[PDB]
Amino acid sequence: PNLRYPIADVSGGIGMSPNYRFRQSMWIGIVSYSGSGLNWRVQVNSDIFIVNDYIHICLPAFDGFSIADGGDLSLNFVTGLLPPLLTGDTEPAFHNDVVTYGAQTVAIGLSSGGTPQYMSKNLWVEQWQDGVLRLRVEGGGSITHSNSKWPAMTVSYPRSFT
Amino acid sequence: SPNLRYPIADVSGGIGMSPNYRFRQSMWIGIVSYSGSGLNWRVQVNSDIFIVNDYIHICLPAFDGFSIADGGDLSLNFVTGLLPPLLTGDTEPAFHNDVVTYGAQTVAIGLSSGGTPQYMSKNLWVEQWQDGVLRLRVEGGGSITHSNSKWPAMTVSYPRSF
Amino acid sequence: PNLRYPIADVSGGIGMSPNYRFRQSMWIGIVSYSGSGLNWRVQVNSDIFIVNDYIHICLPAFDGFSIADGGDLSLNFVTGLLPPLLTGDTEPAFHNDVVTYGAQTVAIGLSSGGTPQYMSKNLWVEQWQDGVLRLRVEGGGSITHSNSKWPAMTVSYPRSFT
Ligand SMILES: [Mg+2]
Repeated sequence: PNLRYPIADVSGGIGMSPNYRFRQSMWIGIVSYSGSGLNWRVQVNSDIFIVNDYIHICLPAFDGFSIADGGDLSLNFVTGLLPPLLTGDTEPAFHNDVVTYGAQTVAIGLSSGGTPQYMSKNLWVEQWQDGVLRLRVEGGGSITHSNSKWPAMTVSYPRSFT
Repeated sequence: SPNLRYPIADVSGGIGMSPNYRFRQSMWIGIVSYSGSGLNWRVQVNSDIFIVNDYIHICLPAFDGFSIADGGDLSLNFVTGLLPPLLTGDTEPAFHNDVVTYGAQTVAIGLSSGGTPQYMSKNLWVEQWQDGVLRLRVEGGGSITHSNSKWPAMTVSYPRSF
Repeated sequence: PNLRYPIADVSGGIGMSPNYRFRQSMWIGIVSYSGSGLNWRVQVNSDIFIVNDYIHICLPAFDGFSIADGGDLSLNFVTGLLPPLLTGDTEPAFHNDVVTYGAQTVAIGLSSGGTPQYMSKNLWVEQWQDGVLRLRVEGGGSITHSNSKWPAMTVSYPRSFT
């Protein structure tokens, strides 16, 4: 009775819960783009890894339509999480604070049917709100285009525990 | 308890993990300085800091600077600007003042002379912390003639000394 | 008490093993590229950091030969790890599962001796098998080239504890 997760009984002694150390799950769900009046969505099947106090969302490559210079990519965790994971388990340790967390470069191929031109855009975790994770995608300039080829992207942040 | 050692701690009467170890948020409002090949400038930024388990994350926002070299150093002066009770020493890496190539990543920097930026794909990493100044190396990707630089948001992470 | 790593005796109390919190080592070893009939290898000296349930492999910049549009970059951990680290210490928590983990942008300079053109490629941890870590490198298009200039790249993933 004397132990509190992530401290746990490990082979009759005091150890660290294996579940805290590593948990794998999956999100089959919708990624939505919105920017300067452009809107579209695509389905992705993504692995999720939860390791110590961090969650990692491993988005695969996907194809979308036009994007703006700056815009938002939103992951809807309200549906699609593999049980027993719940929407609440994707809440950041900074809750619904607005942040600039895990900012990275992502190269997106812009085209209108032909050979894509790759733009180096800037992506970060901005805000989680009621199960929707909003990622800012901006910078790198733009070209006229009708289609976007997105790379595989890993999105990571510290996960709520209270 | 006298018989527990941080980060192990009393958590609602039992043996648990200190919440402060699991998540601690702070802020740095301070000076980022660029130096390369005789070029020198500085800019003030507001940045969230998140300490999670044995890692520190410094979430730099987008900022604008002046000319950069093919290779150069970006320095974050943590001697001042940290929100109390966080102290300069709390930013020291677990590798102390070793010279490293840690967390190497792509950073796209927009170079211009006032007009539309050309983005160069540069290579950034944590190289050395010394006396409260974190030095990041920024090199590669080639260059153009320019007088202004548009820097992306960049998250700087590394293992924190204990 | 009966303590189970990473829970350990510290200073007479129940604490967290310093070994679990931070360990620094090195891999001096052979990185091999394979793609579309192209094959070559390079030697690298890389720092390794193990921090909580993560390993970080800090590859330095290196020069290679021709790459394909898509290919594998493989790290041979069977030899080259600094004692007391062993090959098994590099096994992922997802063991030998095929994954798309830690996907990121990497800019590689392609040339035939002259001025490099930088391609934004997409790199991820794909599979560890019998001491060999296989990273996928694809996307971003290509040009005709005989030489590749690779940036410093840090690759990280959760490490097995079983
Ligand atoms: Mg293959």
